[PDB]
Amino acid sequence: SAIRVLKGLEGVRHRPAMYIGGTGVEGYHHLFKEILDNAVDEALAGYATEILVRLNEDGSLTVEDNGRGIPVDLMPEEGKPAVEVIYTTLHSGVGASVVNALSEWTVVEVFREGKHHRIAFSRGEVTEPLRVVGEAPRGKTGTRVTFKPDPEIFGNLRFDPSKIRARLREVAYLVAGLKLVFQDRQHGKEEVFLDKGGVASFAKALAEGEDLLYEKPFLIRGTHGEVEVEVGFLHTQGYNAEILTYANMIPTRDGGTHLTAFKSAYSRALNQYAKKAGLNKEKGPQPTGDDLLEGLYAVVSVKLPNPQFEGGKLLNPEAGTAVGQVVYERLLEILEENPRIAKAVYEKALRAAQAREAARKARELV
Amino acid sequence: SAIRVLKGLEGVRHRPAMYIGGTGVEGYHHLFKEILDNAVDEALAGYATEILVRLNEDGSLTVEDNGRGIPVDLMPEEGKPAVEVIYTTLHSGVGASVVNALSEWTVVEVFREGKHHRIAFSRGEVTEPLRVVGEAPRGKTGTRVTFKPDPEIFGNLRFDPSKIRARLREVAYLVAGLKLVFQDRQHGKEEVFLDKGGVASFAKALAEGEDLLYEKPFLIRGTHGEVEVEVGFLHTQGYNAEILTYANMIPTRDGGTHLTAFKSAYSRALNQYAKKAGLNKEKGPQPTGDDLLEGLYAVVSVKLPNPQFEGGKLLNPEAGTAVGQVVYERLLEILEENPRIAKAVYEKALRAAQAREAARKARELV
Repeated sequence: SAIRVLKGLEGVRHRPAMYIGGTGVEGYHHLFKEILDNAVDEALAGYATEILVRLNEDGSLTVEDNGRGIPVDLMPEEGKPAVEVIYTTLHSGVGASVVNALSEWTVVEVFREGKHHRIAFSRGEVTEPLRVVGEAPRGKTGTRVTFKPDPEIFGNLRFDPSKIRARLREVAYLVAGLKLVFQDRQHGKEEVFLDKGGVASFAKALAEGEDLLYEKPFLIRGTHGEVEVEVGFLHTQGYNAEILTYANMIPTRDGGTHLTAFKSAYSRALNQYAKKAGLNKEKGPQPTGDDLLEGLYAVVSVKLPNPQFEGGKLLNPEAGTAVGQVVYERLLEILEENPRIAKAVYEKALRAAQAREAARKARELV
Repeated sequence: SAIRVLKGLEGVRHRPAMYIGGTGVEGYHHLFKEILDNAVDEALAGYATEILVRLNEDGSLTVEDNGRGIPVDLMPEEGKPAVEVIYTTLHSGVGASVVNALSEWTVVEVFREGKHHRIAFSRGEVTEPLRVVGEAPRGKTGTRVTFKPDPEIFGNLRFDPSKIRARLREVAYLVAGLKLVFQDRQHGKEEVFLDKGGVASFAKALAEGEDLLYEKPFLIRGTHGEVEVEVGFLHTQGYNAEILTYANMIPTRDGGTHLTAFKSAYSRALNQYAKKAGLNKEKGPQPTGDDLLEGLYAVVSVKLPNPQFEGGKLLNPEAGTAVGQVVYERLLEILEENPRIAKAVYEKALRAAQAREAARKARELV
């Protein structure tokens, strides 16, 4: 047929690394991350509140949400249900279709409009067309996708529960209040990932083993233009700063305009508060750049429509504007609402400046 | 404001007869029929299975369905929820907005996405903007509209329960299996209108007081092009034919192309069956036009996108084609499946022709 070419799922099978990076352990897990990303988008939309990830006895993986359920409604242009189109077409749901193409089999179940639908595929093709298999409970809506990556592409590879667990933990911190459940039905473990603290609880976890300046982390949230900003932080009693940055749920190891803006707005807000609170001293050493960040453990998580990167690092000057505005404003309020912490944090910055000035004087003695 | 003019609900109040025909008993009840028509369209779409019509103690009327519930989602163009737009704008839900404009007050409640929403209006204007008033039961979806026609427009008029009951009975026959409940909370009666027999049960009710040729009515259903065809019928032992015709749920008293096609297809199908069954005699009087319709009590109900009328009568040559194709085909099958009835029906037609031929001969004797 000419449709196999137009649907380009055969092209996914010939050139899989173009879609999943490779056919080793990482490419195998990108199939998982893609399915999860579709279930997560449903939580971000405000419909799904909990996600199940189940590693089955046969090595297959089930991803399920309690969202709206993939529309089963017949698309007029294609003359096929929306669920079928999304899983069989690259040129129209790209991610879902790549998983279908590269899996020996895929079963898509949809609980929608009081009905339980089921569609099955193998290597990109329909093996069972959409059909009502029964009634869904009165208030039950959602999607249940089960898939088995193709051994003709990946050989003897299998899912790694520690890699699944790491991603679910990250997602539970990036999407505050979303419950993600992991059931390993190959080894027998069952874990829950739920943190209403979000990026603030993530910042505290990043400080594990450290002496905390204060036990409860702070959370900054807000939107400026097309850029959505989320910041979690606390301080340790240490002198290093540790700032993890994310752009659209993926780690940005080389920072960018969101990191630069966070550091500037943070420093500006602390300086402004100290001035207004009378914490700053007239003479002596004044806390500069790094001084104002000592002991800071923070997580900066942004959402942008068209992000620009090298290779990593973020270039969007819009991201720099949005992080700046949201952080400066809310941090001023935090410091004001928690003057004991605010004073402890500024004192730390003052002591770093004092110790450097003391070290400079000791250098004269040589 | 300039919006009152653009929303044209003030224009409805100045010229109500342009929308509801008049400001007497009939115009007052057209407010009811319009709200019901919107709830009925939801049943036709396949979402609502039961409709409640409740005449309240205060003279207000509640219309409720178990459908999808009017979308509460914010329309981007207007920057207002869809429910608000539909009830406040003529130039974009025409019927709903006319009811709002001509009612002293209107309360629109929507059970959707696990939430119970409420919006209130008075004479076209919002008195209470859309707001979540509580949670809806897990599987509860639908719309509840309560309204009180404006005494500043209608004076001392009130709803007539017999007029409400007549419309609900008609709707229960035109929409086979739809349950419509009428609760008169002014007088104390409670009636149910549900008939899975549809237009066939309607045809039998039309024959009340008559001796039936057969007790169980027949139902013909089908679609040809843009025209949907529904026919219910039975025969009496009488010599008159009674054919009620409808186009898009409203009675067509002067018939049209749907009546013409029904009569032609019916006669053709009966003639064709008699030929094939060997019921027709070679010599003697052959049943003609009216002969083939004697004792026929039928209901012909069609659905068209652009119907053409005089003043009543239907002109659409498409309607004539669709009634013709659906009836001829299914009636041939009915006669074949019920040869005892088929033979009784044709015999009746033969006896009418025989009696006329006997009357012609008696005329020679003078």
